[PDB]
Amino acid sequence: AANIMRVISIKNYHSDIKVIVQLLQYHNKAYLLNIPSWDWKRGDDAVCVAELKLGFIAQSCLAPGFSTLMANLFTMRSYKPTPEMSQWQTDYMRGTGMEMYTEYLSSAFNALTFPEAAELCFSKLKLLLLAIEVRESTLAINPGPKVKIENATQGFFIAESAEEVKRAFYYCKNCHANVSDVRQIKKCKC
Amino acid sequence: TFDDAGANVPLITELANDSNVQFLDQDDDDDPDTELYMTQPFACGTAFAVSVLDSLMSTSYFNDNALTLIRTLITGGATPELEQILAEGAGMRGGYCSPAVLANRDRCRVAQISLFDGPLAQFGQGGHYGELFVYALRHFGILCIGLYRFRDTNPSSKRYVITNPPEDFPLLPTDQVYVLTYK
Amino acid sequence: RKFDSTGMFHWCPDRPLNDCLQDRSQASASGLRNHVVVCLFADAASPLIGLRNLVMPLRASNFHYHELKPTIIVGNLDYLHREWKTLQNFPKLSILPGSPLNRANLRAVNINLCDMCVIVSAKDRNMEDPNLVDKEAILCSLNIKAMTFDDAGANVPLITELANDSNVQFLDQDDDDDPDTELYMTQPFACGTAFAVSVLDSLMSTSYFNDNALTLIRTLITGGATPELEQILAEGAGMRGGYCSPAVLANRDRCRVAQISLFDGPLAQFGQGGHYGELFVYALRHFGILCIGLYRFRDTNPSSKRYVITNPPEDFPLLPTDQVYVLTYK
Ligand SMILES: [Ca+2]
Ligand SMILES: [Ca+2]
Ligand SMILES: [Ca+2]
Repeated sequence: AANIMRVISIKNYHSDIKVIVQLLQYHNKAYLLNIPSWDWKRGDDAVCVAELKLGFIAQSCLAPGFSTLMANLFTMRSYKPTPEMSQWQTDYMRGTGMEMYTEYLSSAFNALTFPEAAELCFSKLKLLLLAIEVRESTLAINPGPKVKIENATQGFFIAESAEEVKRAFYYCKNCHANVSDVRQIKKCKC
Repeated sequence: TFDDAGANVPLITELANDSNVQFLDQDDDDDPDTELYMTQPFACGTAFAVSVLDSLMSTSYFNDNALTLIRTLITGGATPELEQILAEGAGMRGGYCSPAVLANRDRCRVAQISLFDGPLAQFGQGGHYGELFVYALRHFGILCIGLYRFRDTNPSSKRYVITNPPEDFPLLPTDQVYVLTYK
Repeated sequence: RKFDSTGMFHWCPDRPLNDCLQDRSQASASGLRNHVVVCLFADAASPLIGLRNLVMPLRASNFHYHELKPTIIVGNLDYLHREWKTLQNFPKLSILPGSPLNRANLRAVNINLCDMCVIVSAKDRNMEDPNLVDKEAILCSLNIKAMTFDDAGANVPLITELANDSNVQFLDQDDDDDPDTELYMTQPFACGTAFAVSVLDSLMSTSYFNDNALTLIRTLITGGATPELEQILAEGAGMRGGYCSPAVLANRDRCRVAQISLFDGPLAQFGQGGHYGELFVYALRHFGILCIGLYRFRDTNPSSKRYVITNPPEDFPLLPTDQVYVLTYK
């Protein structure tokens, strides 16, 4: 109730402010939907810790362990190897280092089907590509061979950091990118 | 005991205070210096707590569509139209529907496939993750996003998550693979 | 028709509440149009707000029975049982259980077709926080303005009883909120969509300095609750009454405050360019009607909001869209 007021007070001061609000119960989210200026399309959002929690746990019933996959994916963390840490803990820790990022695919991806674009990302770029923004706007997860990468398609990736995902933007195809230390990839001449 | 078991039954526990995670498990070397995500029950996926969501505020400001990707996976497809329909106070209406809408009865799900038997078994015996990723996407239209590996090998039932392992990462025939699949 | 013992109000014999209780199907099946909706917020434990005082002016005998606005209360059932003992003698009254925030309840009473919706809260201020104390009245007001009623929205007439005056900021937009501003200057109060009990606190003075000016108020705003009626109520029987002597029925003619539009009708003439003054005169002269102010649109050139103007100057220019507050004997 207190957080709904705030959102009311902020929107009352100026409608066009993007408001992101944390709610502790889904049954209250409705209220916000009525505020005369909550516009999901504009950016307003309501992270509901109930909806999300129980949700994750639900997914774990259909695929055990998922909830620990996703929770780690949405928190920023660098990998930090140490002594005094078991083999399984190092493998887990490397996994916790990765987070979800989003970036525009380079011109080299144009007209690739999604599966061969994702194969190309994993094999050459060392990035995992899950999904694409398809132009009105929509989000597609692992779309089949029927879907092809249009110019300036935004992809969603899992990677160790934002510095990693930029390779998928700078990658210039066979015009430059033919050397295996991925680190090499950088902004090409044309 | 369930004779015609016990610690073999699958559990997930919603904790209210993260530091109580110590008591969920044994043979795990408890230390309150350790933040929740590093603890064995969280790494095994048997322990969830609301604190691991608190970064979602950031993720929204910095990538709204990454939260909409989360929301579509974890809800199974609760679109903005459904929460509008619920806000109308009638509850979920619905009945036999147009094949039209029924088209959306095809969505990507997260799922688990075992490398013990089946076409992918091959990669299981010594292969490396990489190979699987490729073979799978190629032949089955299935992305592989991580592994759910046994913690003990040589003997407990506990397994742990490995998000997006390296291309040259060695597989075991007992591994389970998290995948995104359209059917 | 039957009337109370002093003939001042329309009346009916008692009845159990289940005679006036409705579900959503019954509410939406009934032809509710030009009615009054009361959005009541209460717990089963809350203090009695005395809704008799809301219903009773809407049943003054100087109305014909066919022009009595039917009334439906949306709110907590157990609270309404406790209050019903006072309401049970007023005709054309209905109750729909459950929250006024529930959009189905609102849609089932045809909220878009009401002549006004009254948002009123009965819950306690034992609540420590001055921001939360009005949260239901604010949320209800906003919720009603956001709905859609296609075969609307911010066009539906509302009045909100605020518990803390400073929460008036949240009732409206495009209004430049500032907590330096005292309630009577704020746009919702100037539009008449926001009432708060603080604006009554001067009535102590007015009594000491002019008792009859309060009796003038009391006779207008109650529709005619005389000292004899509050004596009859203090006897603990409730409102007695039945068909009455033409004698008393004589008082079925009293002055009412009312609104007449200058858009069409005899007075329209003054509307096209005339000046208030002219109207005052023509009216009193030809119709026996005093004009006491205007209810003018705030925007002209485009929102539906109108504002009050008490007793404007003689040379004040009229518009064809103005509505005039009047005192009228018939
Ligand atoms: Ca990282
Ligand atoms: Ca332990
Ligand atoms: Ca305002």
